[PDB]
Amino acid sequence: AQTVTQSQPEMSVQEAETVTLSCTYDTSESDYYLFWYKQPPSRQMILVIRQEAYKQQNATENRFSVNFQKAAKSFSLKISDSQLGDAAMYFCAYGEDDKIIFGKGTRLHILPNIQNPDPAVYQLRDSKSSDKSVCLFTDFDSQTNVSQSKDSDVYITDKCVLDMRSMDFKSNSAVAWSNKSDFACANAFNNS
Amino acid sequence: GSHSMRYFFTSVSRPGRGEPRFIAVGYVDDTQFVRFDSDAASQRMEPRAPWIEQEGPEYWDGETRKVKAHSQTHRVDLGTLRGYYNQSEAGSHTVQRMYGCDVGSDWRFLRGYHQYAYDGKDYIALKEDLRSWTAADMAAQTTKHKWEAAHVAEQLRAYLEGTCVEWLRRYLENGKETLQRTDAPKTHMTHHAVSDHEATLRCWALSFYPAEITLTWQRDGEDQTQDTELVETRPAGDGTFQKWAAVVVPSGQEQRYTCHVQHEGLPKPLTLRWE
Amino acid sequence: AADIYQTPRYLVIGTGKKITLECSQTMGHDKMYWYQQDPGMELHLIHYSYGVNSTEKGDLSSESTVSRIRTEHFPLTLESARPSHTSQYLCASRRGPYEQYFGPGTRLTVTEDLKNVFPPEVAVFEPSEAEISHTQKATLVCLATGFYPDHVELSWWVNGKEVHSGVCTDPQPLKEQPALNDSRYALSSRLRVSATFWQDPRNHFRCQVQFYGLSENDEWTQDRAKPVTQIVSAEAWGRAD
Amino acid sequence: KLVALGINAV
Amino acid sequence: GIQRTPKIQVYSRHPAENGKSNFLNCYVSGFHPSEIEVDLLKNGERIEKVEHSDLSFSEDWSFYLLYYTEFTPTEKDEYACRVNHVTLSQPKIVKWDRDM
Repeated sequence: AQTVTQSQPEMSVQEAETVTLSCTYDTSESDYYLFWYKQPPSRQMILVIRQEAYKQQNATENRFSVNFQKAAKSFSLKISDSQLGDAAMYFCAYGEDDKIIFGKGTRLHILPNIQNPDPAVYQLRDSKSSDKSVCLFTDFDSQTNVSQSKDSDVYITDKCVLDMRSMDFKSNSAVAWSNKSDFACANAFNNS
Repeated sequence: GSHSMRYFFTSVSRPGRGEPRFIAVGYVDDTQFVRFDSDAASQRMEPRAPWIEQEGPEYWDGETRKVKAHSQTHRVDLGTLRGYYNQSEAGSHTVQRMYGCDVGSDWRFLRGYHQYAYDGKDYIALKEDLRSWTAADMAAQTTKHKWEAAHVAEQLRAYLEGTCVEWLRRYLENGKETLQRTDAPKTHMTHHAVSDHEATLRCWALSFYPAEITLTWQRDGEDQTQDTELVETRPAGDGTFQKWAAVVVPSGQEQRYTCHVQHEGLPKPLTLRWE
Repeated sequence: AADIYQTPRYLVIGTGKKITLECSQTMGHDKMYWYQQDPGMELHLIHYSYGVNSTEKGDLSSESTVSRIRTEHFPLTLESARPSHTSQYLCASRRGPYEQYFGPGTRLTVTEDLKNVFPPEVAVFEPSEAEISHTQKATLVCLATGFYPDHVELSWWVNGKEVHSGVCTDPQPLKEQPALNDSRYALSSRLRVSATFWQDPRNHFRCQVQFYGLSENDEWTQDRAKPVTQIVSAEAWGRAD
Repeated sequence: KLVALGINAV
Repeated sequence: GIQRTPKIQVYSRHPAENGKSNFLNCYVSGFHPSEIEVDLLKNGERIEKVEHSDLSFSEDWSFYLLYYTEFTPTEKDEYACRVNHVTLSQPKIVKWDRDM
């Protein structure tokens, strides 16, 4: 049908562990090229791997390798020793002379290793030049369910991974805010 | 015996009067089985032999998609070649392309080829190693460099040694009734006095398939050529072929002359005489 | 690196405007492609080209055109922008059937008006004494608020120098009114520093938001200042108390 | 079956 | 380019029998460029509904085409092929000769 299927729109993997991203395709043809692209937060499409259908050896590029199974029309990408910098969209793709067709993409999250967690919610006050004071959920472990708000007027951000390079220290955090009705930087988070 | 699958493409610019005319035809041996014509209504690859019609819509969509890629690439090429050769945008020029593969009696791969022409002359061609190129001109060297760097030969070789051979075998199988046939020539001879001095004997071969044939004349069992003539083999219009050879002879000497016919469809060659 | 260029990188235009997105490559590649990447991240082929004079249609482009009069340039023209043209536009070049090489993309927002465009307000929130006490670390928060379109780049500056260590920013801005078309947006970032570094009053901290707004080209008649491309910042100094 | 790879502009 | 003048053969699909329907063929071959005008004529008059094969070509890149129409040969009706091509100063008329 000239289609590329990525059935898992999101995947997570613990830092330094291995993950396999699945992809199958449908085509009338036996001569084609297959690809994996990476698109990080920058939104720059970057080629990971190209595989020629007529080459029996599986393409490999450092920590990235493919499992090309032509009879099954399957083209998995394995990422070994996963790094935080691997977090991105990954697109499987199919090419002939005319064009490349892309799968819908899989978002890959990498869960950082947190050495001593200390999950806590702090309130931070504006050094005035502003509006609406803030609270910080921080130092939780990477498998933490950060739900997203409702009550109209609170805002809860996604979690975000922080690297204090010189101290070799990493920590997660999320921010919540809202000024109008009511709010304590004690619940909002640890109580969703 | 041996077999082939071949595709033939012609693109002809008609400046001002629309996009170039593009015609693609595919053959297995001497049987056409598909066609595409840019000026036809369907804008699709169309069947021309019975056995290809058992391919499903995915095949027909695929061949249509690919053939358009051929067409639109040739359209670019026409502009490019005009530039290479410093020609005016006035007037018509022609790109032709032929590729395909041969297999033997047991259907094993024998050879592949891919040839390209501009205005009816050799431009660039894939050599028999399926790895390197023969560029006719100084202009064609540019193409040769680009195609070398882009590994066109590698891509084409994969097709010619693989897909081309596999689908040819598939076609030979699916159209066994009509591709794996021979039609022995129907022969006869005709005589027309060119006066009272001489006459003309015409040796006919009709309704034969495949096209390959050889007609020769002999005088007293010895090969005669000096006053022979032999037309180009020609399609009958029904899938078979026609050919003839003639000779002018002093009359009361016709019986000195025999026509010999060789064709795959004949166990033994035929010897014909005037009756 | 890759020598394929797209301009502009960011754009916000009003509905009905005719706009041309530029794509150019100096790599000598014969083939070029345009893909629209909607929110949801799917890539849809819009137009492509086998070489000069080739302009092949891809999909439901409403209703765009391309030109290819030379190898280098493959500009995309939207005749009458619509809000559904809001997308990431990716241009790519290609040699034969090999990998496409993508330019960096154009992020286009088509707004219902133009009066909907606002620059961010920016605020920096100081570390909590509880965090400093407990962790011996100090986390500053930057909050950028009320901006449209969602075209921003946030960075942290310590003592006049851009820093990357100890920083993370929300992966994307969130809608302040999640059920409106041209909802304004908000974005937060964290800078984490040792308690000792924060406690030094010589130390200066600045959160900087580069906003991409209206062109200098656009007409503006409102009283509130033309919301052009601009930087908005907020700062704080270290404190022992 | 037509070529799917290697049709390149001259 | 090159420019080659067409060879022309006019003939029937099946052996001609007066009064029996058949097909009248005009095969043009060996020509370049491919633009060509081919008419079949009954007693000098253009036959209206003439079909042709799909353009193809030979080893030397020269083109060939088959033009054809249904016809019923008779003793007295004269059939011909008229061909025009850039290589020609005047149109070529080749008469159908049953024995050819």
